[PDB]
Amino acid sequence: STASSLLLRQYRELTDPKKAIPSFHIELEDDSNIFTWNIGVMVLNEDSIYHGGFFKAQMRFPEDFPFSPPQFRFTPAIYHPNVYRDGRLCISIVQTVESVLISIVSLLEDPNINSPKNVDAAVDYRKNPEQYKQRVKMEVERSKQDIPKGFIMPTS
Amino acid sequence: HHHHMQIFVRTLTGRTITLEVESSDTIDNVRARIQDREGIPPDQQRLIFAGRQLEDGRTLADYNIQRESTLHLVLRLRGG
Amino acid sequence: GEIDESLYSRQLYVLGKEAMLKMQTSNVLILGLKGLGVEIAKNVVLAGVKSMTVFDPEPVQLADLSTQFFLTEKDIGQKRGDVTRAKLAELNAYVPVNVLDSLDDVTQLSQFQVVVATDTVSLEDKVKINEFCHSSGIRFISSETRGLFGNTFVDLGDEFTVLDPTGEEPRTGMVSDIEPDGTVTMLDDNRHGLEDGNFVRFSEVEGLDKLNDGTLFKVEVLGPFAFRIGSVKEYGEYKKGGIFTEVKVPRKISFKSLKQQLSNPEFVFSDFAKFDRAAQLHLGFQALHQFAVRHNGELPRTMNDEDANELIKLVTDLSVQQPEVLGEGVDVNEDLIKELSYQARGDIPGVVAFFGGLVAQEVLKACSGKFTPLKQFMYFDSLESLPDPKNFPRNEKTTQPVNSRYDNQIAVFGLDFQKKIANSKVFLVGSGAIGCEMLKNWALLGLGSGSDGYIVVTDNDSIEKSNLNRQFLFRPKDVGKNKSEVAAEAVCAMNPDLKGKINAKIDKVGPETEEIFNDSFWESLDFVTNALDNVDARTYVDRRCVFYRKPLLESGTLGTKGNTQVIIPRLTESYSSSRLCTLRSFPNKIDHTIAWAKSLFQGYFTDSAENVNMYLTQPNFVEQTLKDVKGVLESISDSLSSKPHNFEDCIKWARLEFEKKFNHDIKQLLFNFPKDAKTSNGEPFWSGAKRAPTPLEFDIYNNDHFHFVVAGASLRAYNYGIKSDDSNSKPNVDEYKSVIDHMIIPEFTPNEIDQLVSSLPDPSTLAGFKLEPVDFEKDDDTNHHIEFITACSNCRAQNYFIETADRQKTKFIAGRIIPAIATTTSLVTGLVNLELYKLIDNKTDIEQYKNGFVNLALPFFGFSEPIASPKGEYNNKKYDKIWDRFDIKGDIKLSDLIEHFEKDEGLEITMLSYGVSLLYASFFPPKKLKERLNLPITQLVKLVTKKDIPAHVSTMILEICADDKEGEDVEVPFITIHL
Ligand SMILES: Nc1ncnc2c1ncn2[C@@H]1O[C@H](COP(=O)(O)O)[C@@H](O)[C@H]1O
Repeated sequence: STASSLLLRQYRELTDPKKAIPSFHIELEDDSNIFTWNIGVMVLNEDSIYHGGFFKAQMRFPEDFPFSPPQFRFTPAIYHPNVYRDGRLCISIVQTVESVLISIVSLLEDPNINSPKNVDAAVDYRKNPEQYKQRVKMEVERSKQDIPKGFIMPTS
Repeated sequence: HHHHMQIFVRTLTGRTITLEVESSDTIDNVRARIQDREGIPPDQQRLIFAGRQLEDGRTLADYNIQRESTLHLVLRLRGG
Repeated sequence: GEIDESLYSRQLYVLGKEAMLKMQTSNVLILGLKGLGVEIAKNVVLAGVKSMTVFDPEPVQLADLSTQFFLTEKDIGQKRGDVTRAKLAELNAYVPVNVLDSLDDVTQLSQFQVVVATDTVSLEDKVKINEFCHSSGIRFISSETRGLFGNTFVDLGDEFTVLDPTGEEPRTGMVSDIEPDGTVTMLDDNRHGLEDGNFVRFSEVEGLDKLNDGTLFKVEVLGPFAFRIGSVKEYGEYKKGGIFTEVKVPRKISFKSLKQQLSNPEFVFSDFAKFDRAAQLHLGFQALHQFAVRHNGELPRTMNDEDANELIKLVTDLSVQQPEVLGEGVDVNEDLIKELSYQARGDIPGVVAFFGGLVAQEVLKACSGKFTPLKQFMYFDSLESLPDPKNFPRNEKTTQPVNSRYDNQIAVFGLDFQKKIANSKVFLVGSGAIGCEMLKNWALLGLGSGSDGYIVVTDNDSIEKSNLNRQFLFRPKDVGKNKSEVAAEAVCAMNPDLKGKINAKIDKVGPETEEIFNDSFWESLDFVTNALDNVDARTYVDRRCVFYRKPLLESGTLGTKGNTQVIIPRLTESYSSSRLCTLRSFPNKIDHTIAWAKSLFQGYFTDSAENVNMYLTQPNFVEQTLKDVKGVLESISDSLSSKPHNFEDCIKWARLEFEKKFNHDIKQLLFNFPKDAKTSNGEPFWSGAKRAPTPLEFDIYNNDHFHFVVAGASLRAYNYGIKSDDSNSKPNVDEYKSVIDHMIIPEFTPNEIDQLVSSLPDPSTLAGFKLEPVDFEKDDDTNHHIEFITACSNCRAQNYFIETADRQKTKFIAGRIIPAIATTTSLVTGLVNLELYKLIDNKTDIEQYKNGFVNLALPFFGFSEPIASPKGEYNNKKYDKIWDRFDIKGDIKLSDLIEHFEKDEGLEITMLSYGVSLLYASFFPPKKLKERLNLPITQLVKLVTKKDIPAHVSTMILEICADDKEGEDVEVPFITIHL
């Protein structure tokens, strides 16, 4: 199908150790389902509050790709003004996985507070900044349990 | 310090455009350069480099964007 | 003034309630019951007019059976009208069908509202009748079909007002700026969708105070993102806000008589590539009647040159009489008139079905006035359907009659071509509304009736009594039987030649039945015709046709709109190569609240039950869920904490959820972001697409608040197995009120996981406790499903100041129902059969094929050339991206497969997949590589998917990514592994 063929070309471009973006660790669920990706989101920016974190997430592509937007969900859910309590994040609509994932890490440092989903995290981002930084720093440290064994991550 | 350099820019549809710029150019100046080449309104798209949203007030040298770097184009409003 | 919304469900969404009530008070008279007459009568009777009267005292001849499906060989000799009235009344029990015996006195037309004159009425009689109709306010509609040609005439009297021009939803949108000169600027990245000449009213414009009162303004489109309405300096100055809604103003159109139109016609073109042929066929159809007068009612002989040359003279003589038709300086186009004379006696089912649905829609506009009627004339021809004379020559010998029902079809294509149609092996997927019309046309064509052809039709659904309106092959006696089996016997009664040539199957087309529809089944077929309703099945049939390199005839309708698509192997692209989230949180249209309520309906009565049923039946569910966790644990905790005992406890739960979803959560949201909140840049938070909500105070007398509790309680009681003495058809307000008035509603106050996993009771505590999950059903009006979504959506609409919707409008948006009218279904089916003629000749010229798009509401008819399949290249080797593929013989090993591609193709296979399973990757670790490099393709799938390839599978489709001779990724075709 034109969906499985499109997903393959984008999965190889994001996992080939020549063209792989060092900000995301992508692996298939059970190494057999092309429509279910287990992606590890990392923020390599040193000045960011989310620095050093490894936030595990899951992408499920529908059968009608790319005519339907795929779902993105943080496992577990993270504290962010644009992430639901379910851990999911709205993906908008010709779009590639590289553009979507890069759009996600950009939201992590610059949340769209005008269109909030977690009203608690949104009010904490602007009104109680010291508490929001504390919830993120505690969220980044608890993420280190979701590292495999042997993985090294540079800044590059 | 004012050294010439060409950089790449990836669009939403994984297409790469090659631009010739200098470190003394503002992001708004470069963002306006990508506007006239691709057809995207200025409000709809922004620019991310290594996961850094480039502000319109700074320059290319302010983000340590050396030669043969790769920029990324992302929507302005994309939060849930 | 009642409308059966159970029978006319799909039709009501096209015509509306008001228009269907006028239709039920209109008597229609149809003159002449040939193929064109019975096709118009069928669609008009199915549409539900007050009464239907037919008049045709001519005896039934065998040649009349070319297009009339209600005639049999036993009816030969008797009157066409009498033998058809019996079978016409069976289509709709609400519409009585009578027969007018003799039309000697024209005063009998006074008891009718719409008079339809088919090809059996002479042009002299058409003018005599139209003069009586136009001078008496009676609507006159005429139509005639000559072979592959045809036309239609519409005269709706001297006074007709078009209240609704399109029947579409009025386009609306938000405004961002209104300049003093009138330049209405829209919000960011939104198209107004308006065109010049439109009219719009305004709402929520803060400053142009007199702009919101409802006064209409003419739209002058400046661009796709702005329009102009004139200087608004009188009204004030724009500040913020604004919502424009398009309003359709009435247009009183005036009609001319038939006599006036023959001299000065007003054309509506069916194909702008042939917009010059309109005036040509106008004189040709007039000359066909002059020829009939001069030849004692005889039509020009088939393929005869002496009569064809006489017709060219009559057309030339008429051009001098009516110089306005052609205009000055345009010749007669003798070649066109010659073709019209050659097919003057033809009766083509594809053309009859086309004009049958087209004229029927014009009858419906005549009774209801719902759409914009046809402006006095339209001509149409399908001369591209004629086969190549090099293969199937046309002359006076091949096109002569053979004393069969197909004599009028042989008169156009020849005896040798009709034999090939009967010898074709076709596959019809689906037996629905389109499938029923498809089998009818194939029965008239005799398709598959030859000793070498056949018809295979399959549909896994059964017949229901509500579908009898949209499926005309089925009768009340057949409800409960299979669709394809009954439709098979239905067409065998119309044409007994198909007896024993139709293979009716009841199997679903899909990956589940690839053993039944194996390689031998697909490869033996000539082409496949789609008659499906969902996109999931259409894409599968399309991907199957691409695999086996078979032509595909695709079609589909949506209300008065419809389209056709032709897919030719190696020439054109397939049907697959063609064609929110935030909105749930901040709604501005009723569609967004329904999507929010529909998702809430799932988590309340579908997901909560499946979590409890699994928490009780799976011991490791707690440890398994850890691979959303808080939301799942909370769902099982709330489903076992507030466990209801009687129906009175369910009413309390629904009332509490009302206060939570529409009162507390709104106050909590308004607490964080007040109505006066401002963003970082100083811009108002509640502006544009965002609407500041307001908390709801529950009112049991409010119809939406009351039904949210009734439906909420009835659905929760279904989960917990609770029954009640309340009537499932009529809830009582006073009983629900005494239950709520005695409740204590908690007030609003503004606001790890191992604690939650310990609060859940053990499954051994609730031994045998089972929750019944709710299966969403849109078509049942007693399960409280639509009652909940309608009430829940309107309550959230009351929060964000969105206009509420009724059950029928909510059922449409929630159920995603596709409207279907009987007129567009018949018309679209006709166009498919006209392309079928081009598939039989095996035409390869892409310009001969035509993709059609119809919109009977305007009415608009357009045809476009099919798009050629996109071509690609790798290593300077051109290929077809859609149809080309690699054919590998035998169950090759993975190592030898990469070797075959680097030597023969020069491609380094970097990845390889089988369906939705990734098998090989060049970047795999050396442990995964050596393990899979030595396995064949069949054993490779077994290792990855843990499942064996069944023995009935003979071929395998593999997607591959590879690099060219320069080490760069390049698009390559797919692989077929011939086992
Ligand atoms: N995958 C499928 N296999 C067989 N029949 C189908 C499939 N999908 C839809 N249909 C049939 O297509 C028809 C829909 O046409 P309509 O009644 O006009 O909507 C019904 O008879 C369905 O049972």
